[PDB]
Amino acid sequence: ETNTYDVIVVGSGAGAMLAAARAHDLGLSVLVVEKSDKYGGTSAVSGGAVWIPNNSQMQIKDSFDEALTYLKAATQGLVAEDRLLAYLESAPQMVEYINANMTLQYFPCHRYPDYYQHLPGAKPGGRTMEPMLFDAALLGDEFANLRMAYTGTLLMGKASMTATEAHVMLAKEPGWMLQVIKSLGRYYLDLPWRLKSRHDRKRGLGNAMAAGLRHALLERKVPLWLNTPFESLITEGAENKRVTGIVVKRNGQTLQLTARRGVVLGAGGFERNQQMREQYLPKPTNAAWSATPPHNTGDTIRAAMDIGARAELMDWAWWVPSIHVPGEAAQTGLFAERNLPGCIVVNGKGQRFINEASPYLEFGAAMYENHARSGSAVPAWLIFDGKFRYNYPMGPLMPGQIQPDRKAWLGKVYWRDDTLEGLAKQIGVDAAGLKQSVELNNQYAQDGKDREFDKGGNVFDRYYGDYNVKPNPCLAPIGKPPYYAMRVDAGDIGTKGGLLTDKDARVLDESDRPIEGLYCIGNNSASVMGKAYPGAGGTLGPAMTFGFRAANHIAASK
Ligand SMILES: Cc1cc2nc3c(=O)[nH]c(=O)nc-3n(C[C@H](O)[C@H](O)[C@H](O)COP(=O)(O)OP(=O)(O)OC[C@H]3O[C@@H](n4cnc5c(N)ncnc54)[C@H](O)[C@@H]3O)c2cc1C
Ligand SMILES: C[C@]12C=CC(=O)C=C1CC[C@@H]1[C@@H]2CC[C@]2(C)C(=O)CC[C@@H]12
Ligand code: NA
Repeated sequence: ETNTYDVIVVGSGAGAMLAAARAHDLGLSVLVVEKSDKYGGTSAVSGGAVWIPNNSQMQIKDSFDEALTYLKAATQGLVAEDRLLAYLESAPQMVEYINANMTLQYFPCHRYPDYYQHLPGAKPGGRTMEPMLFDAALLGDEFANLRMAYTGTLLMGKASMTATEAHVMLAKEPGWMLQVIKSLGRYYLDLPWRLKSRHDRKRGLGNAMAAGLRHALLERKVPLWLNTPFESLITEGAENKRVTGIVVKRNGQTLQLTARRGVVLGAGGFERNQQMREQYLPKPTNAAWSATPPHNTGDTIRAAMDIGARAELMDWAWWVPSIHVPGEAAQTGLFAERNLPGCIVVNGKGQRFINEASPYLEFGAAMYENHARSGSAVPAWLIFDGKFRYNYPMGPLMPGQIQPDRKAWLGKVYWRDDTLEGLAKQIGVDAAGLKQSVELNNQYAQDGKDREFDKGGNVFDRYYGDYNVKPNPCLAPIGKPPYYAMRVDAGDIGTKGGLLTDKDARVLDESDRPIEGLYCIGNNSASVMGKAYPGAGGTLGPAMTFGFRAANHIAASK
């Protein structure tokens, strides 16, 4: 009895907690189990963005058929069409469900373009959605167990912002000053709270998402067991195995839990399991290069494959160029700052090989593609001058105008030299190649055309360029000492492949037969996006949308 529920959800990422709230609202008894001491997983440390074509809040026109054209073009037949149809059907319904039934609120990023402007059915903004700032005081004592935002996602490492509120500051648009004042203002004047916590009471981005979903579970009294890792599946049947529960380790020993209706695997990927990386991912591969929290070690993937579940796309990760920070367990991803004018990426021959403004997935893939030719692109090198340094952030580096060079970071987070030849030698890059790449950059910046990789050639690239810089907001000269290098690792925000599912998130065996009772969502599952990333929110949109469809399918089963 007391270890029996209709639905057991493994993991407390956004997909898992959404599925839990939805299953509850459809009249099912739910338990959530979380491996770690914190709820929210990678979701909590993310931008919290979801990619929702044809959402109700768009300021421009969109349609199911345009969104399907775009997804068919982006996924290149790797994904069952009925899963693409199901995503486009349910993604808007999942966000309307959040907005009508939770304190958490999503709204569109109106100016945030889809990542593939060259594909048919692309939109110039509005499909990407993000959370309103969320009031952590509504969590009471459960605030203590939230996986906390990386301090880089906060203003002066203190004040929570939305991507909308932020973007103004990174692009250097007019009014950014009042925003800084409004944000840090709110924080310091938050007095009853300032006295019990140095954390902003207001959470943004993935922290708003994870706080808001935790709050939804609290209102519904859905139990969430922390420090309670999944270990294995319970099955019945001689001929076709059905999943009837799980074994967890709870208060330090094994406990058998029964799921009458279904088990939802939302435990994330295997990015933190070096053996699984070496088994499946391209070499060289290193878990240390990941931007994720510590735990996604493929625990549910192994257990499901043990009972006949099929896996796909296991050779793909959600790549991001990433930066080692001393003392920090995760590397910092470079999501936006590469689009800024005056920085170039080179291999060990000092040659460019990628549009520096490339979406991060394609950037990672291009590092592996050039590494196979050159032998020196994983890691690769980011180069910029003292004007870039003064003006712009770059992962853990804040603009030099507000933060001077840290001695403890020299040769660890950045290399610095009075000359380009001097810098090249410190980082093992061909000086003549790097000089050639800088000379070409300076020519490109003059007439605003990158003749090799077309940096700034579309509205996605220019979104994170500098508004003030013309003709191309992504291109500026490199010529004012000192010169800086940063080591760009082939990082990730999770693995992309996983258990094969159908349109209702049911796990499929090697014969495409559903494993009765077993669902799988998020990076635990093979990506509905194939080898692509359609726009900001292309991992969390799918996690939450298939979580919604899983709960719906379980309830519709009676
Ligand atoms: C800085 C950053 C920004 C990002 N921004 C975005 C963005 O805005 N939008 C977007 O779409 N993607 C974004 N991503 C990627 C995104 O965060 C992930 O792809 C997504 O969170 C994966 O969700 P998930 O639910 O599969 O896993 P997670 O969110 O990581 O949740 C999995 C949970 O399962 C738990 N777990 C693991 N093993 C077990 C076990 N054995 N038993 C029980 N629990 C277990 C984990 O501890 C964890 O809490 C970002 C990533 C980072 C690092
Ligand atoms: C690019 C990104 C990541 C993956 C994804 O798919 C969706 C987003 C959108 C929000 C940004 C986030 C990364 C972190 C950013 C740059 C911030 O610190 C402020 C806005 C965030
Ligand atoms: Na934390």
